[PDB]
Amino acid sequence: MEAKAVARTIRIAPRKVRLVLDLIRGKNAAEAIAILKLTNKASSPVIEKVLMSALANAEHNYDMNTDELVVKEAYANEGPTLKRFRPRAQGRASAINKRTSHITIVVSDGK
Amino acid sequence: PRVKGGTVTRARRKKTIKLAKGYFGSKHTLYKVAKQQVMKSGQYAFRDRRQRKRDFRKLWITRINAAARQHEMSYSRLMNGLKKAGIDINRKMLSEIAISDEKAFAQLVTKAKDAL
Amino acid sequence: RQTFMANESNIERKWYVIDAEGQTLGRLSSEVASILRGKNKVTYTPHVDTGDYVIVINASKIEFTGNKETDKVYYRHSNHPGGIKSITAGELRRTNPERLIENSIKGMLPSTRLGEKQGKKLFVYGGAEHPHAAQQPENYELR
Amino acid sequence: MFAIIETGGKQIKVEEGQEIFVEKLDVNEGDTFTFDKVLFVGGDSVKVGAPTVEGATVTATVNKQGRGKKITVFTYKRRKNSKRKKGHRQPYTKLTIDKI
Amino acid sequence: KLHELKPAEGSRKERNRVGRGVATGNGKTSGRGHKGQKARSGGGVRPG
RNA sequence: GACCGAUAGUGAACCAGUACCGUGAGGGAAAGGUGAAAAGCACCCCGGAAGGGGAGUGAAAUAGAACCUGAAACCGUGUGCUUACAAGUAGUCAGAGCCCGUUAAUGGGUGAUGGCGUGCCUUUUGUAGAAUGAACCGGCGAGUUACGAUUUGAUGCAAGGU
RNA sequence: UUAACUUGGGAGUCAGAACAUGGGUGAUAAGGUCCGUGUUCGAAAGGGAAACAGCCCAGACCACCAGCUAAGGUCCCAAAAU
RNA sequence: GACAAUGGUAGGAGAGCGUUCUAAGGGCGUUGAAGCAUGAUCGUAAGGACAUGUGGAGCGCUUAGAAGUGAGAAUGCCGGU
Ligand SMILES: [Mg+2]
Repeated sequence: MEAKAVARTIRIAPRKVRLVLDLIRGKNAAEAIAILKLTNKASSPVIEKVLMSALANAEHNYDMNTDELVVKEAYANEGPTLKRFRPRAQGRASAINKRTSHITIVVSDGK
Repeated sequence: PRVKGGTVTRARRKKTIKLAKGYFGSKHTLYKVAKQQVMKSGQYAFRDRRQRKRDFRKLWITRINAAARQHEMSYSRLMNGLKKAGIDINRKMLSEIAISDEKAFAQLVTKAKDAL
Repeated sequence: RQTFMANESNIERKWYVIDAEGQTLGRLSSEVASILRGKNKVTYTPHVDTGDYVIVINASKIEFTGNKETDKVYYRHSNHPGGIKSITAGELRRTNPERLIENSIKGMLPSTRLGEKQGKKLFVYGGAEHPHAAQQPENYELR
Repeated sequence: MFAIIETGGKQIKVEEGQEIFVEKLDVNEGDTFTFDKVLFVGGDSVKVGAPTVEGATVTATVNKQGRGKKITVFTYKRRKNSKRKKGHRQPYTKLTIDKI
Repeated sequence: KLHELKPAEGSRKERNRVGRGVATGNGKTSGRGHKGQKARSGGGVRPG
């Protein structure tokens, strides 16, 4: 029996997120809280704040213990961009794609 | 009345892509790239139905030649006598006799030497 | 329909040792490059490894007719600029007679994904002994 | 034993209890067919061996008559406007061998 | 009746639409040939 | 109305000659759809908040204002077969070994090894061409109508037709 | 042996190329250029000439895991005579 | 049932599939249409069905009529990546 907590349209990029989500997949949930609190990147407290919602929606309202939980799948899809420009030299202008992302953490308990 | 371009550019560009599954990379996804590989994979097959018939004959002759040399006779001495000693009908797919029953293949070699 | 295709566990490949003394170089290497491809047997198919392991002893007494001992040369290159190196078939008999036969045979073998595996069924020795007595060969009277 | 029959302009090595592709004959299903032209009949001990040997006939029994798989025939030529496209289903006849 | 009408036999005819294929013949050049004056849109010289 | 149905029909179904460009005359796009009825998510829980997951309204929220159906390109996560001694317009025909079980028919996926094999148009006496064109996917995008002329096919009468 | 003239409807083409063989021009030079007759490419796949529109054999209605032959070939790569 | 033909670019002639709309006859549809998605099916070709899933109200078939009637390329035009 398994829970999830999806955060969507977070301001950060979708390729810089899934380096950190690659790192904690298939690991115990007691460690993976404290790996995201030692890495010095920019998407670590954002992923951390949504992992601590799949660990509170698995203890509340399903009533399963948070000592056995394991991260089954954790994947970052893609949300809509925000096309803003940048005035570049000789009368030109280049398009800058600020991308956003969807983050989904799914915990499990081996059953 | 305005004929809108309907659902015929869906279906016509599926039944080419669905013929082309199993190809590398983008040759199974895009239309234009998997189209013009389907036109060549029905052209290569047309000269490979004609070539299959004559490259299984470059194999049956190889087995017969590797059967008469152990009875100390050439191949060209073997499909000489069996047109001339007997009227043993011209067959090379039936080099299956030489593989299966060596005792059966020996009496033909007896009849070829007998009237040549 | 009714054809036969010999595969990885439908054949055996037994051993041959051939005395390579008293006979010329490219008249020998045709009754070796056909043993390695397996054209002495029925149940020959393409695309698999039939054939027989061939051992060659007395590499020191192969022959040449005419001035091939002085006017047959073996050019090789080295991919640096100005690197072609020459070696003749009179100094190759005396120095390294194990290579001389081993390139007289591997020029007669097919397209080189399987013709690399067919060529490595061939053991070329210089003297009259061989350490492959544990594999039970026999003498092959080649024509 | 075995025997060699000649059916559709080509020769088939057949033994017993065996099912075959043969190109089209003129029989309905459930019938019985007879090959009056056999070539090399006999296994190891049984031998005749002859040019179109006489006396021995081989029977059959038809299981179904139908059509093979559709073989789409395409042919184009480059730089030009030439193309063709066809499709073909060669009709066969399946037998079952009862006696030599 | 009116739910079943047949024209006169041999009276009617299809019409040739050019440029709409490659195997219909009249395609990729519409039955004019290659370059020239009278293969241009509105070319062809005055009669006589 | 044998006229269009949101790249269509007005430039304009949205508060259009309006954002915006120009000193000026002047140029000028983008926009539509919850449900039958707002009954538009009370209350608990992680959160600074966003955004979530339960409980609830509803025929269905896998219709929650990014709101009907939701294609391809392109980015992902999972798994049956496979690949680290080989020179590949990437396919084709011959074929072992492995995992499966359909609209039931001499089946499907994968592919160790062998043979043949220098993309598609356009212009050329002749293009693999190191001659031209396309990044990819999706829409839109070219022999039409009028009044005459001539020949062919049909049909009504026919020294008369209209 | 099986075409050919006549009357009317509809277009295309007017840049040609190598090889063989009679000659001009050039230097008994060019894969040169300009004319006469024939073939192939143009608009033609297939086997051969190692690769190669024009050279040599031969004109593909589609299917078959049958057969006899042409140009060219028979030790091995590569089918057939060490 | 005999004997015959069937490579083909410019180009001439013939025969067909499909798409939107209208008229007439018949018919399926909330016990679920169109559209989309997967499949090992049928015809000489373009193309036709049928079987579960998603979808939520309109659509095919036989004969004839009329066309804004078919997209791989125009350094094509707007949108997405
Ligand atoms: Mg290049």
